[PDB]
Amino acid sequence: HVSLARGEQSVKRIKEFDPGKDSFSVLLLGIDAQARSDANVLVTFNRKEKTAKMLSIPRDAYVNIPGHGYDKFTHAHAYGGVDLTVKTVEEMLDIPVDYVVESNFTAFEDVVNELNGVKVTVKSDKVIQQIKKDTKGKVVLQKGTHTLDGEEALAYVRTRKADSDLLRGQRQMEVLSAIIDKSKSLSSDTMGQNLKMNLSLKDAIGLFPFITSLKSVESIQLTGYDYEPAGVYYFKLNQQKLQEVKKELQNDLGV
Ligand SMILES: CC(=O)N[C@@H]1[C@H](O[C@H]2[C@H](O)[C@@H](NC(C)=O)[C@@H](OP(=O)(O)OP(=O)(O)OC/C=C(/C)CC/C=C(/C)CC/C=C(/C)CC/C=C(\C)CC/C=C(\C)CCC=C(C)C)O[C@@H]2CO)O[C@H](CO)[C@@H](O)[C@@H]1O
Ligand SMILES: [Cl-]
Ligand SMILES: [Mg+2]
Repeated sequence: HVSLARGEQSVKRIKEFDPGKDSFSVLLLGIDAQARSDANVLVTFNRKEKTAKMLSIPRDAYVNIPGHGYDKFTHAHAYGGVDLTVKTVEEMLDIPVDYVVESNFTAFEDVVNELNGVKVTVKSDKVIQQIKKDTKGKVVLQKGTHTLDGEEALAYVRTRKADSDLLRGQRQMEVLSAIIDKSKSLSSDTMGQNLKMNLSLKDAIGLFPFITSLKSVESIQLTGYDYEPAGVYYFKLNQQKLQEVKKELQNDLGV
């Protein structure tokens, strides 16, 4: 239960925040343990409409890191940890980031296994083959609809050599929505040191009924083009798509 430097609620919110009645956002960061945040997924929950929209932020996105200038998005966590990542997201999308969850491999695997695996419909032989290479044959997935365990799901959300980081972000949002779906079919705290978030376990349980009864789940994608001036790769964002995304998330959050 880490406390954000910003204080009580997001500085982007104009009115007082009511976590039980207001639409809210959650930033999910996956750490590859010096440790780096290679997974970056923002989920915005529209309370009134009972909808959630997932957005993967390309780790190479060319964005302003407050106090550091334009750089790769993932460098915000490297420079200033979770606090600076939250600030970078709020400036980039001009929306409040209400909650943040930081996870390493172990928390992810334990969560998946606690849910008795997550359902994924694997469809690409190239993805299957690259995961085999990634894991030196420890993880061998099958095409079709199957339940993956923690080790299999982790390799699935990590692979990328067969296909860009944007396809990896789509595999992350795919697995995230499968985790939510599998938590629906549950009965009714050893993850410490592996899962850090800015709210208590109690407050998290309070949101579970709402999160597990959404009418729709959608994925959003920030489009762009490669920007490689001097041997450093950035992903410049399409400013029209960025604005459309900002408007959609602002409207979803009531701002
Ligand atoms: C040069 C160098 O320094 N080294 C070299 C080489 O390095 C390679 C990598 O090998 C190479 N890797 C690969 C695979 O291809 C690639 O690097 P990479 O892309 O950085 O990936 P990597 O670090 O492996 O794994 C990490 C990738 C990730 C994507 C992060 C995953 C972490 C997670 C935690 C899972 C996230 C999953 C999600 C679905 C997202 C959202 C959910 C969560 C975040 C968590 C929990 C959520 C909960 C509980 C529920 C709450 C729900 C609500 C609140 C609503 O490239 C490198 C460079 O060429 O390594 C060799 C030895 O191995 C060395 O000899 C070499 O010198
Ligand atoms: Cl696939
Ligand atoms: Mg990494």
